[PDB]
Amino acid sequence: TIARTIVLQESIGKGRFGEVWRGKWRGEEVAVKIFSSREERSWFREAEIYQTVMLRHENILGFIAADNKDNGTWTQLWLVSDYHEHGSLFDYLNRYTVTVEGMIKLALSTASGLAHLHMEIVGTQGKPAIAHRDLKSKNILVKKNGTCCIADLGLAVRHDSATDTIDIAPNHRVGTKRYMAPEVLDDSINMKHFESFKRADIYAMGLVFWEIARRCSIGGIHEDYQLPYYDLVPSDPSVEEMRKVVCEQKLRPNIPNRWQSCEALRVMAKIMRECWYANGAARLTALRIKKTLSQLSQQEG
Ligand SMILES: Cc1cccc(-c2nn3c(c2-c2ccc(F)cc2)CCC3)n1
Repeated sequence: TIARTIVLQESIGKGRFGEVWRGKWRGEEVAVKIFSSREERSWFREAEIYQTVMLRHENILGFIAADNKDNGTWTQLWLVSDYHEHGSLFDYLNRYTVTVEGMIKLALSTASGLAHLHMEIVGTQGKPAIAHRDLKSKNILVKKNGTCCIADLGLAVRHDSATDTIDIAPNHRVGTKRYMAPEVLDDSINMKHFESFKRADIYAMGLVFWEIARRCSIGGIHEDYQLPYYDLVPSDPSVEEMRKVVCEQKLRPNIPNRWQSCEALRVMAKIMRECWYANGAARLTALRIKKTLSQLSQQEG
């Protein structure tokens, strides 16, 4: 009933694990991720994540439905969600410079979304803790109200606190190399301990916060948009190239010293550093980050 009544209007998507389209359903705009029939396991798994869990949160992409929109010629697997005109945080930071307020809004909402993911809720109608495993600016969408919501949950892992096991994901491809955490790059991560996954998400979130801050325009001064490590790796960096920069040279994105001439940028800078430790146990928790960002939020207004 759902997919059959949706009319596709334009391609507003990427191309790595399926394709996105802007659509029209009963007069409203909606986003649709179409997977081919062969790409069926990534489709189910992503649908499984958005569904099997109590993942309703304003900072997580509003999932609408999964529909085996079957064609007698070639089926076609649809994933439907809320549509966001602004597009990715990545697109956003490339087009606009942000205010101190706009920056806190972006960073805080991203942190709450991950915090909501990472947060377990044991019991009757609970919610298992979940790790993203592919957080980056292109997987975060900015809403019309200046806030963000996390997207692309196709590679997430869910934690079964009961048996302490991890509900692995069915697919043939890990995450984005550029954002891979230190442990992941040198392949020293204990992929059997859930906490490790959450720790990897924080590091990546730290890189995203850098991307936002860099675009915070104050007194007309700001840097142009850049992806983390733009000054150290080529485009589409290989694992080997990222490991040498991050693990052997122990390098992280550069932090302008000017970011201390502002209370907010000072806090952000502090958070970034604390997400970039090579020792995952030392990194901040998403919840913690939300709290300090929340406090800094109340002070600014
Ligand atoms: C679950 C689901 C359903 C439909 C699309 C998507 C979806 N997955 N991804 C993006 C969107 C997206 C969402 C809204 C929009 F306006 C444009 C793109 C961007 C990067 C990965 N995810």
